[PDB]
Amino acid sequence: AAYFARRAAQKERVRILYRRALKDTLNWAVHRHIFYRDASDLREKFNVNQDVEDVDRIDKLIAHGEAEYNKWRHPDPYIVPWAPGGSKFCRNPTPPAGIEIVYNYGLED
Amino acid sequence: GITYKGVTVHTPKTWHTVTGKGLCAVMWFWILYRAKQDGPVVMGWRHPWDG
Amino acid sequence: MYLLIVFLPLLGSSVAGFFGRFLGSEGSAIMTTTCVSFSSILSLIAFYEVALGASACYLRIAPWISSEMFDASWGFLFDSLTVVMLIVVTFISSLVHLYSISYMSEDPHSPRFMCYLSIFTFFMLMLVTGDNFLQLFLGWEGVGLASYLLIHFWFTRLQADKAAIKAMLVNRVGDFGLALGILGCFTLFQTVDFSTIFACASVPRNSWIFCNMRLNAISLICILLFIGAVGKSAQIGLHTWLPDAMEGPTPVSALIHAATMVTAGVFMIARCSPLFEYSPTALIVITFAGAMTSFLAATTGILQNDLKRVIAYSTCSQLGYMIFACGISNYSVSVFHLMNHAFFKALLFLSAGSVIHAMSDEQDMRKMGGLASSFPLTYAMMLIGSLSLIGFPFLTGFYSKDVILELAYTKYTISGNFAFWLGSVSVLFTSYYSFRLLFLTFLVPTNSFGRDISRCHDAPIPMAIPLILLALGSLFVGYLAKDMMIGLGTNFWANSLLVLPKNEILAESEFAAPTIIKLIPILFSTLGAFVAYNVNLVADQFQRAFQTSTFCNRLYSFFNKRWFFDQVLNDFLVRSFLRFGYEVSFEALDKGAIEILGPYGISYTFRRLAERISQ
Amino acid sequence: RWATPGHEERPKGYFMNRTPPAPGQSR
Amino acid sequence: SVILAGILLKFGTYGFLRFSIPMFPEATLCFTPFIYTLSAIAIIYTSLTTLRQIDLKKIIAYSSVAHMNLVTIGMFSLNIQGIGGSILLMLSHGLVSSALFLCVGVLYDRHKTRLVRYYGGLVSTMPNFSTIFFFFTLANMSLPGTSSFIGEFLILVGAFQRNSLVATLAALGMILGAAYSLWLYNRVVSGNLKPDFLHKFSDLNGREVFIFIPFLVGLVWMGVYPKVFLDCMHTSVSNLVQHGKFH
Amino acid sequence: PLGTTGEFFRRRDEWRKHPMLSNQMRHALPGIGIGVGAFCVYLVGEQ
Amino acid sequence: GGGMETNKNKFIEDWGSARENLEHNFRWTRRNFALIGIFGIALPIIVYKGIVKDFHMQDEDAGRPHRKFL
Amino acid sequence: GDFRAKVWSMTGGPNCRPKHWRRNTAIAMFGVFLVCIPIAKLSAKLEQRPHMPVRPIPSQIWCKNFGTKDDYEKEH
Amino acid sequence: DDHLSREAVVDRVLDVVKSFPKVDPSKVTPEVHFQNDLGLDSLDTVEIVMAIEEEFKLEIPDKEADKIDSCSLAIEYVYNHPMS
Amino acid sequence: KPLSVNDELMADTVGKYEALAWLSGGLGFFVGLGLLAVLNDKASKVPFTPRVYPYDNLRVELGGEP
Ligand SMILES: CCCCCCCCCCCCCCCCCC(=O)O[C@@H](COC(=O)CCCCCCCCCCCCCCC)COP(=O)(O)OCC[N+](C)(C)C
Ligand SMILES: CCCCCCCCCCCC(=O)SCCNC(=O)CCNC(=O)[C@H](O)C(C)(C)COP(=O)(O)O
Repeated sequence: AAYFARRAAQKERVRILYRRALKDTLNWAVHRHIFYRDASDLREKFNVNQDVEDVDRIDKLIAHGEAEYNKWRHPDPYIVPWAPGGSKFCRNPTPPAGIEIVYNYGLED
Repeated sequence: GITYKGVTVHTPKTWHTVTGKGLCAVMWFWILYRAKQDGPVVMGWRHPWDG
Repeated sequence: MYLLIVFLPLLGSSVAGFFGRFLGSEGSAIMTTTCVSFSSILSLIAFYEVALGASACYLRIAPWISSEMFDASWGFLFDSLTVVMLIVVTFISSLVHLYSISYMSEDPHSPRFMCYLSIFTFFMLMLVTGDNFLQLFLGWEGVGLASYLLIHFWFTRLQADKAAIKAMLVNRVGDFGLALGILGCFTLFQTVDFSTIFACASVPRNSWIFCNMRLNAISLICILLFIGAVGKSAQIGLHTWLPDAMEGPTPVSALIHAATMVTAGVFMIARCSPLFEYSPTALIVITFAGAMTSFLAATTGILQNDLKRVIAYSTCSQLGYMIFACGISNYSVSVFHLMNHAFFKALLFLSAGSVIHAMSDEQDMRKMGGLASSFPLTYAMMLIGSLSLIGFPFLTGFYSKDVILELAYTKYTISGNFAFWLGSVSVLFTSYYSFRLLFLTFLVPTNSFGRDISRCHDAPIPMAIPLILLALGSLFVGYLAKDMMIGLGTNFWANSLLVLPKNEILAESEFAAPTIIKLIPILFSTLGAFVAYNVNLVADQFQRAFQTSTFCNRLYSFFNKRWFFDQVLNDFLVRSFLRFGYEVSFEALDKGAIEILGPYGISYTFRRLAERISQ
Repeated sequence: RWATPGHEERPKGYFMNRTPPAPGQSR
Repeated sequence: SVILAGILLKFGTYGFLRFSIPMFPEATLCFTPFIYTLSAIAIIYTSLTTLRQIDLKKIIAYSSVAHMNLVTIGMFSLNIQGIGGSILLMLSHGLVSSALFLCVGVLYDRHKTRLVRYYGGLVSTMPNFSTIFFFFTLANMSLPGTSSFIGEFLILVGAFQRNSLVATLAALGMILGAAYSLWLYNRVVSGNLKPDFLHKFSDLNGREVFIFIPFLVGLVWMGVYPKVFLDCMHTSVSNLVQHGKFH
Repeated sequence: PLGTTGEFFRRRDEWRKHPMLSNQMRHALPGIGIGVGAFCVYLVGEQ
Repeated sequence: GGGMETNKNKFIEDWGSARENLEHNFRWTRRNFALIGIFGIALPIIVYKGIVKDFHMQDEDAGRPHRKFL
Repeated sequence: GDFRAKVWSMTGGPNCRPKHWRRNTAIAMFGVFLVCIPIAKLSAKLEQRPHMPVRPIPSQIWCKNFGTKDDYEKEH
Repeated sequence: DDHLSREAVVDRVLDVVKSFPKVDPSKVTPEVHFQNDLGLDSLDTVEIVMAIEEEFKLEIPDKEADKIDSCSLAIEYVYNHPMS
Repeated sequence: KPLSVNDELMADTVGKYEALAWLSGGLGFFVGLGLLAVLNDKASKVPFTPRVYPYDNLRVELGGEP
């Protein structure tokens, strides 16, 4: 089970870390002309560590990578305006369905 | 509307470009005209008539 | 004709909010725009008649509160100071109303937005045209209510509601300070009217007993009033509400927070000048607070990436400038800079909103660039606004900020030097972030997405007429009004503003100082522009320092997160008070402690006592 | 936008949430 | 609840005005700091405990204790601003508070619940109720142009003349009063709807619209022209201010 | 433009070189030429 | 679903009942004793001393002797 | 949505656009004009100008309290 | 103001995946697997998903961002999303 | 999932005390600048004598004894 789950879960954590690091790198380097070299170096950080095959040393590397990312992360990331946490989120939302309004609620007899 | 690679940029109407250029030109001409009148005063080269 | 100036916005709001179902999204806009525009033209005749004709009008309708001597009637006072605020507030309100006709073209609930704008304008007019301290307070708190209503105009959002409630809490502390000041005014002079208080503001030289302390009567009142001014104008003590209040619509930002309701504190200080002049201790506090606010906003606004938030810190810096310009006991220059800023900051907000609306509501400068060719008009307009803001020579922002700085230089006192230093550094910082905003949004290579560029449309007619009018204002109004307001020996203000002969340094501000001092703002602006260009347009982008230096990252976080005010103030005051509400007052004082010694906690021993009577 | 007649013939929702009475009758 | 808060809470203050403040002028002066101490902490404690309540009728019921303890500061000030301004607060409170319990009664009759958690987004389904509820929210938080502000401010100017410290402590009452009053309105009225909990709505009927009308008229009429009520009392409250005094 | 990641992202941004978006420093100062020309005409004509 | 009555939740209802049945939740620990003996026994004394001293200092400023507030 | 068309609000609701908003708009102006007449007439009566204007101002056409309070020693 | 058709989505997504240096654009079917039909590195799948994200201006939550491992799934995700 | 008892009130890279220390340093910058302004003593370096007004510093026109 470890050969399919205990090792493959790290193969997904590394994808998550790469995604978050790439987004943060684009956030820090505002201009697109500068983001290219930064992203290339960022992947070179991962691409050099592909030589490992034993779990005894990779796991602490992932822990250290998460620790590093958690402290160089951008204080104010970029969020799409209509995405959750954005500026346009819940501006004019579609009203919920199934809600009905009754008439003549309080009428004597 | 000009398409380079899929994306297109709608060309602005003549009214907007003309108005923007006119306002910018008015600002520059006003700045230079004021610099002609009381430019020496702020530089301290000459008082209006104080001395 | 003068009651029409105040009540046309009220009638427009009362029509567009009560009968908006019959007028729709167009009739409700027409009613409010027409009413506010007619009020604006009436304010123009009021300026031609009172300020230029030198004949003030005093109008009392009916008594409001009539105690033994607590008389605060329904009085309106139109003098030189009031009329300037009228022609600013109502003109900006009419332009914002015209702007919102095209801005709120697809929003469903447009009529309620215009009703809120009209009621806000009505409250601001009641504020500025206030004869008493209570009508002034009436407007002073109605303006806060209107701002709160407009901030969460999109009630579905959660951030809007949080920002609105924070704004209300800060304005409530300010209102508490103002109420204490008003109570102090009545205890001394036994009146709240401005004429009697300003006439008798020199005789009292006694001391009070305030909160187990013996203080000066006038100084305490002036400090308490300045607390309210700080609350409303977003000064050093209470300013966190203003940057967060940008969650509202852009026209709300342009009127509610740029031109008006932030200048309410400055207007109240300038109007109460015949009282603040006799408390020299309060002027030191005002100067210190203004200098601190200007420098702090300038430092905070240089690293923001949100387009709307950068401009809010510019407004905070300008308000700080006005505040410590009032602190040098030069109120004419303060009102002059107020009127100047109400043009090139409303223009900045309107142009930024025009950019945002066309960019599918994209507010991040990191995701816009190369918009100069696509948006010619709005780029030119923001260029004009930024050049006025930084204080470009021979422009609206040059005739007031430079005068304020040179006046601060010639105030040879301990408080004046501090203000001069902070206001000098703030010029460099203001130039830096203004030019960064101009560069990133318009001149850098494009960083936006394909969809935003494809759906682009410049400002249509209803969103361009107010822009063009504000551009003409920000070009010429400063020069036109330079002579009448900050001239030597001018009688334009008449009795509106009082400056004692002892603390009058306007003449020495012009010819008593080296010409270098008169050129410091220009040199600092040029330095800031050069720094912004060299860090944005062309640079190796050494941001790797921000990724390798721990101090640099924390330093970047310090300026970005509003000097760690919101985080620290929340945890140490708001969370503490929330715990103080439940864990003690509700949990121990009245939960069971009264119960256990009350009627059933231990008093139910009668069950263990009545049953024993069988013995 | 400023010339086209509106679509909502009568305001949405009844006033006080009461259905209008029978035609030719009164509340 | 309208009877209990509208009138039954006005017996204590009326009893003080009629049988205590005059029959013992000397005893009232000696116990003035005692009443100021109890009322100052009651305003602070109750307006703070209100924030951590979850029942709709248990929040407004805590908005009366702070308001009614602000009245006893006014009565014991023993001046025209204090005693005269304390009467307007009770008339205002008798209308503002009793109108708020009508608003809660409207919500309870339709949806048999009172927890604030179940309520939200009513601004989109009950707009007339939201407009009426907001107006009495403004009155409860001492807004000028409402009958509460006239009484609230007249009490403050009546106590500042006697003790600046007690007028300072009582002034934080409107700081906290404006906190929960709007924060309750944001929860109940503003926000998103919750169709999982409750989905059927009905705005105010003919009775509810008509019932709130005298409260709306009688709250601004006292709030913009309180001279009608004030001039009927000054001859009677001035003889109350001095009884043992002869100078 | 260096590395497999940089090459990919650079190749995706080939639309950013659109003529209306490529160079904007040429339009940094909109009406400087017309303003300077009008001012020169005014200056020469006065004498 | 032809009823306006709320679909009450067990978690919310139980939480509200627990928050309203807090009368029987004291254990008389040192935290409660210290809390009720400080913020219920000392703050009123501090406030009362504040008003009494304010009256005393008002009295001495006018030259009148202190008033016996007891 | 589907249910917001069954909710009556004074403001009008989302995207309100009555068929006869042109006629209603014209009536609303006339109503505002009619209520503004007594306000203007009231204002011209209770307004006081202690100082004569430098130049003939338009308010001298209707207002009559110009230079009246100059004898402030006998004010009530 | 009208959501683009599915084939229009297919054009843009296939253009994005085609414009990659490591891939071979000889055969790029809408029904392909990144780690089974094109033979790429595990990491560069994240880059392609991102480039799809800004290309349509949509933010995929990080949880199922890595779930997109085939061109078929990507098209379906960027189609059933209404705000795109 | 029973609700929490305090279920009515609900800058991640910093802690409350660390950010308070940063704020204290930022405000100490202002305090130190104020102390420097005091140390400068600009009052003794004024280049002009205090302005003197006629008619005994405008005593009558400022509300003085006639
Ligand atoms: C009391 C002194 C201060 C007075 C200040 C007045 C400021 C306004 C106070 C009330 C504002 C309304 C806020 C509560 C209701 C929240 C919004 C609402 O639902 O109101 C309705 C009703 O419209 C109104 O807001 C009417 C109230 C404001 C208009 C009346 C104000 C008249 C002028 C103010 C008072 C005049 C004197 C003020 C000076 C003393 C509008 O609904 P819609 O915009 O169509 O969208 C809702 C969605 N759905 C349609 C689906 C339900
Ligand atoms: C804000 C900060 C920015 C980011 C800063 C840097 C953060 C991370 C720093 C540390 C990064 C590392 O070295 S650690 C992350 C990677 N470490 C390794 O050891 C890679 C070993 N290879 C594998 O795990 C698999 O092969 C796999 C990669 C799944 C390929 O899947 P395939 O089996 O199909 O080929």
